[PDB]
Amino acid sequence: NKIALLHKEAEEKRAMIEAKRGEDLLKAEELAAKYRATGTAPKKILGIF
Repeated sequence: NKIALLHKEAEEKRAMIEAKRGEDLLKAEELAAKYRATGTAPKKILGIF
């Protein structure tokens, strides 16, 4: 049924968003890696800067 297909389309969007988020989280993992190994300004304190 099409609505279910579109509900799926919506959830594929979700999964696409969560793909971004899963990467964004990994970008924040990178941030965690960069910020941990600062080698930079306060770019690591209590958030990001």
